[PDB]
Amino acid sequence: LALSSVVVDPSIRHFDVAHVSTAATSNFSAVRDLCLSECSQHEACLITTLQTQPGAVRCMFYADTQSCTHSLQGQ
Amino acid sequence: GSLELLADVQFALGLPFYPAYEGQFSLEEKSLSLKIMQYFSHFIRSGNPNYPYEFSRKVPTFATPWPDFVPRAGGENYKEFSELLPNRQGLKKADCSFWSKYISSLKT
Amino acid sequence: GSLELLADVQFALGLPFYPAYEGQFSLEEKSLSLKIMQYFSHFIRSGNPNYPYEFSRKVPTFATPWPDFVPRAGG
Amino acid sequence: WCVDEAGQELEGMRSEPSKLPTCPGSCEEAKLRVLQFIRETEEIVSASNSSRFPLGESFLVAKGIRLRNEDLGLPPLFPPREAFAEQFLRGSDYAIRLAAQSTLSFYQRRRFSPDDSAGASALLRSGPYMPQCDAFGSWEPVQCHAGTGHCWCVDEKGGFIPGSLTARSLQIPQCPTTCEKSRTSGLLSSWKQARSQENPSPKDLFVPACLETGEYARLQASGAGTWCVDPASGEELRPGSSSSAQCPSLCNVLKSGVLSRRVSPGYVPACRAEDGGFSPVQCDQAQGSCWCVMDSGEEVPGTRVTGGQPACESPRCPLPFNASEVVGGTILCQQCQLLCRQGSWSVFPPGQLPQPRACQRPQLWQTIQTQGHFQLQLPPGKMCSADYADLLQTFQVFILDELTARGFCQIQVKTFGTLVSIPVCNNSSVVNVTWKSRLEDIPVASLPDLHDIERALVGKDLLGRFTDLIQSGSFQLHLDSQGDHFGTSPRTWFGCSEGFYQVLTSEASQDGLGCVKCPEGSYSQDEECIPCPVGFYQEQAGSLACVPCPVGR
Amino acid sequence: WCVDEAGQELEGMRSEPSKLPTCPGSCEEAKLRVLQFIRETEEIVSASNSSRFPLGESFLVAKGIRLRNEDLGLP
Amino acid sequence: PLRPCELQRETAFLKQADYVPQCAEDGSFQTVQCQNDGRSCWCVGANGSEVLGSRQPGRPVACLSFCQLQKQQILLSYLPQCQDSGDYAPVQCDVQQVQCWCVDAEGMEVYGTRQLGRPKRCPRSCEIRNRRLLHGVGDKSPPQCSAEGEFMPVQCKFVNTTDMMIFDLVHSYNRFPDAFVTFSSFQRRFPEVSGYCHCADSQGRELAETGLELLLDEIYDTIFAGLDLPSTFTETTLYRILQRRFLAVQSVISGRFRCPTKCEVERFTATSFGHPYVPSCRRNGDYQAVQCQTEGPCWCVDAQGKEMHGTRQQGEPPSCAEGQSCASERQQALSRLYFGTSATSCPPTIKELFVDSGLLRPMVEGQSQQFSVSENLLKEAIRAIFPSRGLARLALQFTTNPKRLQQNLFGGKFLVNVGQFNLSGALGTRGTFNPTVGSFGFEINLQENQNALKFLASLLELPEFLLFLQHAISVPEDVARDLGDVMETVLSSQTCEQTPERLFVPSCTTEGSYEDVQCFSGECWCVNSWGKELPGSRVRGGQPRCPTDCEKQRARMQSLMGSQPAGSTLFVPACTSEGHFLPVQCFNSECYCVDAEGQAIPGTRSAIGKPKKCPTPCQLQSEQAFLRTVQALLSNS
Ligand SMILES: *[C@@H]1O[C@H](CO)[C@@H](O[C@@H]2O[C@H](CO)[C@@H](O[C@@H]3O[C@H](CO)[C@@H](O)[C@H](O[C@H]4O[C@H](CO)[C@@H](O)[C@H](O)[C@@H]4O)[C@@H]3O)[C@H](O)[C@H]2NC(C)=O)[C@H](O)[C@H]1NC(C)=O
Ligand SMILES: *[C@@H]1O[C@H](CO)[C@@H](O[C@@H]2O[C@H](CO)[C@@H](O[C@@H]3O[C@H](CO)[C@@H](O)[C@H](O)[C@@H]3O)[C@H](O)[C@H]2NC(C)=O)[C@H](O)[C@H]1NC(C)=O
Ligand SMILES: *[C@@H]1O[C@H](CO)[C@@H](O[C@@H]2O[C@H](CO)[C@@H](O)[C@H](O)[C@H]2NC(C)=O)[C@H](O)[C@H]1NC(C)=O
Ligand SMILES: *[C@@H]1O[C@H](CO)[C@@H](O[C@@H]2O[C@H](CO)[C@@H](O)[C@H](O)[C@H]2NC(C)=O)[C@H](O)[C@H]1NC(C)=O
Ligand SMILES: *[C@@H]1O[C@H](CO)[C@@H](O)[C@H](O)[C@H]1NC(C)=O
Ligand SMILES: *[C@@H]1O[C@H](CO)[C@@H](O)[C@H](O)[C@H]1NC(C)=O
Ligand SMILES: *[C@@H]1O[C@H](CO)[C@@H](O)[C@H](O)[C@H]1NC(C)=O
Ligand SMILES: *[C@@H]1O[C@H](CO)[C@@H](O)[C@H](O)[C@H]1NC(C)=O
Ligand SMILES: *[C@@H]1O[C@H](CO)[C@@H](O)[C@H](O)[C@H]1NC(C)=O
Ligand SMILES: *[C@@H]1O[C@H](CO)[C@@H](O)[C@H](O)[C@H]1NC(C)=O
Ligand SMILES: *[C@@H]1O[C@H](CO)[C@@H](O)[C@H](O)[C@H]1NC(C)=O
Repeated sequence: LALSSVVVDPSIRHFDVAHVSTAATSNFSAVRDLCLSECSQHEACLITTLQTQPGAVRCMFYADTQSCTHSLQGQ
Repeated sequence: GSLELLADVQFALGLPFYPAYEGQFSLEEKSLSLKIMQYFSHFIRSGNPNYPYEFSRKVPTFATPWPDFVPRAGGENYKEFSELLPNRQGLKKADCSFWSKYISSLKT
Repeated sequence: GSLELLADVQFALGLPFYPAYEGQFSLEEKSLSLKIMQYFSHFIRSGNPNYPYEFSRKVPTFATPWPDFVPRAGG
Repeated sequence: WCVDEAGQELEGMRSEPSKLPTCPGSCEEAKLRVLQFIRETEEIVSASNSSRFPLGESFLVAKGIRLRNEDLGLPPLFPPREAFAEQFLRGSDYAIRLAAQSTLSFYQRRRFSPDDSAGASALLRSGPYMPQCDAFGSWEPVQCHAGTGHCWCVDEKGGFIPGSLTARSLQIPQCPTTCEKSRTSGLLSSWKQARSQENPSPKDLFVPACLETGEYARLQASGAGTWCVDPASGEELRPGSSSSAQCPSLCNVLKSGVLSRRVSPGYVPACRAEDGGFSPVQCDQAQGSCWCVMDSGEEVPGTRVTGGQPACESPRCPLPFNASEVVGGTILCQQCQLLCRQGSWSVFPPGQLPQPRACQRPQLWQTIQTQGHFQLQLPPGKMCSADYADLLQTFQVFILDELTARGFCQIQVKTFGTLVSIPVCNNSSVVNVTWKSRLEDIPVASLPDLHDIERALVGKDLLGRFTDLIQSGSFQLHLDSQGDHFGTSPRTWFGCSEGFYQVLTSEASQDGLGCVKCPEGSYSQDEECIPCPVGFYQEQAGSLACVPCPVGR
Repeated sequence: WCVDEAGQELEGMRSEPSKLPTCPGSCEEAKLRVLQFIRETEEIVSASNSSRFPLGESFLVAKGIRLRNEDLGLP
Repeated sequence: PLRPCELQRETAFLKQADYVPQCAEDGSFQTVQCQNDGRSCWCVGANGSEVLGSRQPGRPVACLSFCQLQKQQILLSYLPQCQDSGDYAPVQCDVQQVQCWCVDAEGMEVYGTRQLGRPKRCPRSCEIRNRRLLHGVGDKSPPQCSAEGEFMPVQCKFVNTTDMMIFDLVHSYNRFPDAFVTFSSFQRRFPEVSGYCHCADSQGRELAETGLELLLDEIYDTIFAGLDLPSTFTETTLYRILQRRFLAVQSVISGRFRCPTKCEVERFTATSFGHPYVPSCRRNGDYQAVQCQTEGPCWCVDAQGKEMHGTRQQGEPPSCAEGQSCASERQQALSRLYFGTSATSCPPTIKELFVDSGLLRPMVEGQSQQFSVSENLLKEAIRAIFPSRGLARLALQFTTNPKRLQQNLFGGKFLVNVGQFNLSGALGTRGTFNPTVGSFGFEINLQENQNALKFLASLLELPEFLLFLQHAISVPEDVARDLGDVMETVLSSQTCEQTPERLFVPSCTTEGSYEDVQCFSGECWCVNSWGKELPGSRVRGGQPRCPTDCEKQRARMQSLMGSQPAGSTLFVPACTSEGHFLPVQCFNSECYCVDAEGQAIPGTRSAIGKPKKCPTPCQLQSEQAFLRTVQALLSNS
């Protein structure tokens, strides 16, 4: 997905955190596929978000949470 | 009045968007029925018509918030399915005070 | 409230113009008590608080007319 | 002629029996309404000069009293006061805004520091919000208001996607166009679009596919099959003769829409018969003015002339880099120049390899600068008791410390009762002191207009206190172990941030769009984007420095 | 000098230490008020000739919107 | 443990000299210092024995801080980088960007922070002290620490009479091998250990002779004994038991359900040593808007006590009013006027779900029985008993009966126990005896404190408190940091009944106070000093006469008469049409003739029915001007 389809909501209480520490950084595809395989191993997590920490890579796992705006033009 | 479904179950189940009742319903009725759909869905998903999830607790934006029904005096809040969807406090206070306090004592 | 005469018999007998109750009463009270004096006088002279005589029947001008008390519904 | 949605003929004379009309877009109509408002609030001011109407007339109009020309001993329509009175009666709120803009325009136009004073337009008041359209007439996905500093994001036709509002940010808002919104809607909650709206089947519902720019891709695929779709909005491109393989090019179907009078651009597209792309030189059927376009007829802004066949030849065949297409624009005819899309500015002085990523989208202003002066430029000319200029940075530090001790570097302003602080000092003292205030540090709740920031900064709080402290009395730093002088320009001027580029150097730039982020293959050094040196490589935007690669130098 | 009934000094400069003042009658004061109204409705017309004020200013005054000289870039 | 500033201050105090060093907390000299009423101040360097070299009479306008003093010393290498205010930045770097470290606004370097380049997550004082206690520093009980690296306002050394002698047991070692979660099991494993709690400074220094309380572990019977270990004693529920018991004991003391902030500590220190300037506080625990010195210089400060440099007035009240609140809404409405052709009242999801719903209405107004101070006391109670949303969540998903809630939060129905002065706080430095001064010179009224404590005890048994606290958990975090901020905001939204038009500009004075009449769209109305229109004052035409003292008194007396028994009557003042007092204002049988603004005339008290000859307002003004002139005739020269 793209960052334009995201609403920030810090009140969610159904999420997990996982740091991956690397100073001399590996290929970002490797840690990306590792976190995707980690969510693939489980069944409850449906959304995986990767963010670049200064000393690590933060993988955040969420259940499917959406905010829908319904109107007479477009949902 | 030709229908058998009254206005609350008209709006909650969303009659104005039906293909059968195509042009019979106005536009503001079609928006209000969408808001009442969102209320009933948010209830039967989470348990609170203001929030779609049990854990999100984001501020509602689609309509005005629906207050809880505290049973004592000073509250007893209820939603009104009007165009603006306002909040009120007393529903039939004189009539239910007659039918509960007085006439039950007269019955005994 | 210090008086024992209530407001109707205050205005009808005209307490605000008394020398005893000199400055205790406002000016609009002093005009209203004059109008109520005229009402009670027009009653106890003729029998109708709108007219001072039984035979004049001129349009009242001092205040608004006082309608009769019809006993049925609608009046 | 052109018509409204509800069967109403728009304002404008009917087109000639063989003459193509043009209908404005959704954004363009609203821009015409805003220009109508500006014209009316200018004509009220022009009436106010001529003294043609009494002062109390509008008070009678507001109170509801309307006197006709007969009641005032006048001919029935010799003074057009009826239309002027009706101007204040086409609404309440529109009338109050008309009165406010008229009062402002009259007082400023007749007191813009005139001939009896200096001038220079110190107030420099910005007009109302006029919407910014696309090249064709559709709504731009982000609208920015220069007066306050808001930059919200609109829908397809209306406005204000809720929650998308931002105020005084360095980063441009990233909100999706009409394709990507429906794309994420179809991917997330399966709210797909319909191929044909009359009576669809579940085979007719598709999740749309967008390009990297944002527009619709050419071939949409559903469960039933594939078809060709209009790139602007997602309806069936050729509802009569749709073909999956080798779908028709834009020029041919556009011309078919023009001749059938379903689309009104005002002209007829004369495209190339070879590939179906646009020939460079489409123009009006009445020969008149002619121009040049990029692909899809996007109207190169700098080439429209009344001369026959404006020369817009293809440039020299080698390109500065193997990326062939210049992003957002083209090169028109080093014998040629570079011109790009509407509402975009070339960061480079030619408007010598001309870089592909050479123009971006301009942003709002970000810093406000003012300056003050002293006569300690040279030691023997003032009472510093020295004749040495070898150390002067220590004096700069000492003056800055004395200043920030005496306020003067953290302006305090009320917000609904409670005070807030805004820094205005960083290496100001040079003597010359330069207060440079960052707009992002100032909130939107306090100082809600840029001119309010100018009033609060040049006012009593900072620049009123400074001149009072210097000219009356002295604050003389001892240094035992300053000279007063006029500044010749004691005024605000806006400027971009450290990483960006100030494109229109005239501070009188309307619409407040003078800051452009420094592009991909360049670095910002002296408020100018210099292309990166040969041995180095740059991959950020607004990066301030360029990075070398060891492998493959 | 001259005074109103409710202890208010009337408009007019105080008379000299040995100089007799003159106070207007009941009718003469009302005539002075009418002449004041005529002078104001003449000075509004004289302002309207000189084109010294915008046309929409009185509309803002009627609507309740009051802009001071600071808001219009004025002394 | 006393700093050089504190010892210099106490030595000058014991000599009874003309000068004592003004000494702010964290053992630091104030950058401005004066003699005791000597009226010639000066600005002093870092060690307090210095002088800027030019002492002016009165307070100096401003002067350089320790940052700038050290900087001017080094210029006249390494450059000490400082912020706008007088405090060293938490990252200090060399002038070449090769070495950076952390300081604590006094200069000495934290040992571990020295490294190449810029550091991230600079440790603060609590983490430094808590790590030092694992490196051999004497006290082996770790001080109680917040979520960030900051000391809790209320701390507990928690160990006394270890092996019959009074010192601190090795608590950081003690907690780990023996898992205690239960007080009865704790005394079974470790008897004769009683919790010694107090409250601390900003640096964590224990307050002198105040709050040194001891608590007995015997009384409490434990609830919530089904949870895992929380990895830190500060995260154990026993620490909340001790903190709630300590705060409940200090509720009847000091009039406040908290340890006092920086304002009260500075004010008490200034009052005790007799400093020429004492800060002026208020109920919540912040510096007041106007803070003058003893006679001459009056000025305004922020919430941290730093002087706003451009408001020193020298005798005149500077009047930086927080009630001065027009210009914001004025320029907001003016900006909304000039948009195009397209703080606040209250946060949006609060008024409909809290105030109008009927949740705060029994909380503060249903039993609003002489509780002017008790609303702030209730804010402190909500902030202190529930310090985080998670603990309130746990308390609300365990306690299914509101009757038992006080048994699970406080010390086992401790609250009625501290309602009748039962003893669990023996052997402490506060008390020993019994208008009345507090622990820090607070004005105490014991029956108000006990009545409010019983009211809070009764309120905590209410299920509507449980529902309100569910709703207060459900608020988003951005509106309010903690539950006390939620409680403050829901009090603030009681007067947020404002749905104004977009373009109503509020006209207001040159100094910015609201004009008495506000007009829009052909209507006009009277407002008070706050932005609420007076009910019924809206007029169709324009220019309403705003009500005088008599009309406000008449409305107030009529409204108060509306809730009173039948035969009882009160004094309702009677006014004219314009609003002046009627010349004779009479009561039960005694008619007196008033002069003006409700002030009775002596010598005219008489019975009803006797005709009066009270003077006209001319004779009243004649008396007033006669007294004015004879007083002015008594002029000196
Ligand atoms: C929708 O609802 C369903 C119904 O509840 C739900 O399915 C359940 O999910 C839970 C997830 O915890 C399952 O519980 C697991 O069951 C297995 C059975 O073998 C246990 O072994 C698990 O324990 C271990 O699992 C891993 C094994 O390697 C270990 O890594 C881990 O550490 C555990 O020790 C665990 O208890 C449960 O069996 C299902 N099914 C049912 C019928 O309850 C589903 O997850 C919900 N969500 C979605 C998106 O469908
Ligand atoms: C982590 O490992 C350490 C290893 O030292 C554990 O410490 C040991 O814990 C046991 C159980 O609490 C202690 O036994 C106790 O001994 C006393 C002696 O009088 C006795 O009275 C008790 O009944 C109990 O048996 C043991 O002394 C202690 N060893 C030490 C401190 O060296 C620790 O418990 C482990 N962590 C956890 C959480 O258990
Ligand atoms: C970074 O490292 C990963 C992990 O080795 C590389 O991923 C491999 O890529 C090749 C071809 O791209 C695949 O055939 C392998 O299956 C991938 N996985 C592994 C485990 O080898 C990746 O190519 C590296 N380089 C980058 C991202 O530039
Ligand atoms: C004052 O305190 C003592 C000790 O806390 C109270 O004695 C307890 O009283 C309760 C019932 O009131 C008994 O159930 C306990 O067994 C008592 N002993 C304890 C807790 O050790 C005493 O009642 C209190 N005084 C009052 C309430 O007036
Ligand atoms: C009015 O218009 C004339 C020209 O039409 C211009 O010279 C003048 O400056 C304007 N303003 C005033 C105040 O007369
Ligand atoms: C450069 O672009 C051309 C496209 O015309 C392509 O054929 C060629 O392979 C490209 N060369 C490199 C090195 O990318
Ligand atoms: C700005 O001021 C800082 C603070 O002393 C100084 O270190 C720096 O060299 C100055 N110049 C620039 C360009 O940052
Ligand atoms: C200071 O300002 C004056 C006037 O703006 C200018 O002439 C002078 O060169 C400036 N000094 C420096 C060092 O730039
Ligand atoms: C305005 O005043 C001038 C002289 O002051 C006069 O000649 C003229 O007739 C007046 N009216 C107009 C409409 O100019
Ligand atoms: C302040 O004291 C420190 C050590 O106590 C000393 O190093 C420093 O020189 C002193 N500064 C003075 C006396 O100015
Ligand atoms: C001046 O007169 C006032 C008025 O009684 C008095 O209080 C004061 O003491 C007098 N001062 C002197 C110096 O006489």
